[PDB]
Amino acid sequence: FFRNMYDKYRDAFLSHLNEYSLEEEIKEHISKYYKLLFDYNCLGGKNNRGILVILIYEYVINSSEWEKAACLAWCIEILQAAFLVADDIMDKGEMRRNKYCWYLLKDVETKNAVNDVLLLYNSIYKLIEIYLRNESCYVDVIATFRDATLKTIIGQHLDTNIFSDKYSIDVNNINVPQPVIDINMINFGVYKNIVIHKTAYYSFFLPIVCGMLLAGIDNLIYKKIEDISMLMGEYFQIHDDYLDIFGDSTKTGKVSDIQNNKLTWPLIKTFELCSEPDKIKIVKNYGKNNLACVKVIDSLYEQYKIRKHYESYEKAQKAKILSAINELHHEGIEYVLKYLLEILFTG
Amino acid sequence: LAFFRNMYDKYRDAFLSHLNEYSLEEEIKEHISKYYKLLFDYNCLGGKNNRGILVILIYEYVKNRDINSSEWEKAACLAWCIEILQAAFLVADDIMDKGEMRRNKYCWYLLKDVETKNAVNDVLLLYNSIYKLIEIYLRNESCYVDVIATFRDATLKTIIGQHLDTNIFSDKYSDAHREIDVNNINPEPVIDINMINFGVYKNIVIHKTAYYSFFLPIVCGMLLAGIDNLIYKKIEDISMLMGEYFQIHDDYLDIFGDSTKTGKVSDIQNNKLTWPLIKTFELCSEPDKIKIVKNYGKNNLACVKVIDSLYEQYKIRKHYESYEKAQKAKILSAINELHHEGIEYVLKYLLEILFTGV
Ligand SMILES: CCCCCCCCOc1cccc(COc2ccc(S(=O)(=O)N3CCOCC3)cc2C(=O)O)c1
Ligand SMILES: CCCCCCCCOc1cccc(COc2ccc(S(=O)(=O)N3CCOCC3)cc2C(=O)O)c1
Repeated sequence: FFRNMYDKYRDAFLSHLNEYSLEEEIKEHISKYYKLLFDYNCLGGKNNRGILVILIYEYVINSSEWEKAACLAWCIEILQAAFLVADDIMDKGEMRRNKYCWYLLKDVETKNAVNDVLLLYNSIYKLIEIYLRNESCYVDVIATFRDATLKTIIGQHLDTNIFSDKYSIDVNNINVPQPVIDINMINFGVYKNIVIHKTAYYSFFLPIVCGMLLAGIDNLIYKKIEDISMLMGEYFQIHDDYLDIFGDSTKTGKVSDIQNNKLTWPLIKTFELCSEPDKIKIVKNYGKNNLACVKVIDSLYEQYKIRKHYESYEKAQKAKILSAINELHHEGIEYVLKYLLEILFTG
Repeated sequence: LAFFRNMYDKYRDAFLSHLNEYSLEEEIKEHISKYYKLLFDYNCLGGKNNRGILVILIYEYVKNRDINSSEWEKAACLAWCIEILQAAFLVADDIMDKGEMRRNKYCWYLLKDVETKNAVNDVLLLYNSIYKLIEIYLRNESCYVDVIATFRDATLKTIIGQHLDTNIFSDKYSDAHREIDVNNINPEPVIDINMINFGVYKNIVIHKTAYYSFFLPIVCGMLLAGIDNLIYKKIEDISMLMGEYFQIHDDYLDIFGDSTKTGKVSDIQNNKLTWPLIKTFELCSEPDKIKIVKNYGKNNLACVKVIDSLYEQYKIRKHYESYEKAQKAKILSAINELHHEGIEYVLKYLLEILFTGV
């Protein structure tokens, strides 16, 4: 029920900037721009990560305590915003949450979007200071945001570069630019490395740890939660990979993995199932901004019944996660994680 | 400078060691370490290192005292942390400003093995590495929290300064009555004569430069040395003056500087509010203001030449020499009123070596 406190946190941060030694008119331009940056990119999502903080906190309460908990929830949503803006610059996105990517806007462009990624990212730490500077968990909380972010950056790095010629640097080459798949990297082990780092830590481990830290939980439970977070991050990204091909942009709110030369679960599954001749077709057709090329890939995914293989992967993983959840021996958190698991795809 | 510079590898390796702890396949670990070693080396080294040196000197001279090797380790860590921050800012600035050369070599984002997509991700990595390093070295110090807060707050001011530098002439600031159009993705850029004044310039330049280049390094050194104290406000005022003095000289170099000497090649074609522009605008004739308006902020070399010829025509170079003398004196005047021999000594030496380093 933390949707109502958004304005407070936004305004707290905008107030900080408003204290700057700047002319009044300039300050007006600043608040106008940054009010839009926050609203445009922090709102519209399922808010799964934010809600997770609130639920964990509650199940591990006066209105002053909620203020801290909800601050941390919105801090994770602001992190999510920073990530999506950056991710859309990097992957040249078109749409995100059913509207134009921030960086594509003529009043914004790549140059502002880059600066804005940093602003959103830093605003998180200023908010945590404002609301949590006097909590004993303060240092641990900022360290958790920091470390999860580091993992995400490394995951994003691998996702971006896994098929590049440097993973198969020339500091004198600024002239000769071509995306190709590298068959050696088309396997589940590599994929899990990538997805766990890119997704699991900030989407699951972080929000859960925030709730627990603030609740006053060193304790061996933190390790168990790290392990469950990994299973969930993988479950989550594979489902994201599945929708990229077999979903409607109307539901996902975003437009392209194939033409973007991404290592995805459907590519890895197809690759392990298909004939040698189709391995050659994939190589020849993947990662090409060309209609005929992506259609070839689409057809292979249908040919090799990827829908069916996802349907049964989902079953096995959901059972493996439920089994890891039961071994936590904490009634409250177990409930939250089972609930999260149900609500994952819809919010 | 020698000691500080010899400590580089230690701090880089400590951060790389942290990434090497990640649960990744050995082969991936080796690609990671190779890429990131280069990111740090390429972008962290070859600067003047004024900001890092400033941490080291302030740390030492805040108070004549015995300082052991373990204490130095922590001061050199903070010194390299500000050099890493400078590395992050310059990779980002070169993306945003369409840089071509930085420190006499290709901008990181231009490398075909890197590109904008990696550079953006690399800005965030460099930036986050600072805090990991401060944790590795200072997490047990009482000033730990204050030190990360100072990095954070300086960075926030720098982002706002960069925002203004990039947008001061933009449609959204000029046409302040109209909201940002979130449905327009298909980019008409001109100066806004209303913004062409020293008042706006100082706002921009103090936020974009002064806080991270002077205030931050000094405050780091003093925090670490063990020092609410009302002196901070006086060092903040000195920093603002030093930041203005440093940025105006930078504006000078952008257009009158020798690229082989400065190591970089765009303010005019980027439509920036610069000191040379403000100075010409307040001295030139009416017809020349209309010429500035028509030619400024365009990529066409012939358009830039028009602006450059005006700066030659109005002897802007020489006006700079005059500003330099007056400002250096105003800064020395504020320094001598600080009443702290040790810090005054570092700042005076700083003032002397600003533009050449060392
Ligand atoms: C050069 C590349 C380096 C990049 C620099 C580091 C920053 C990139 O870090 C990365 C990495 C990968 C993806 C992303 C984002 O992709 C996502 C989109 C939607 C969702 S969602 O389902 O929650 N969805 C969206 C609305 O939220 C509610 C429902 C979740 C993610 C995710 O990140 O999990 C962000
Ligand atoms: C990481 C977060 C990204 C978002 C924050 C703003 C985006 C970056 O935009 C920003 C912002 C601030 C500064 C900058 C860079 O401007 C500078 C270039 C060189 C020098 S230098 O001659 O000393 N340099 C240092 C080493 O000596 C070699 C010469 C000084 C500055 C300065 O302006 O101080 C670019």
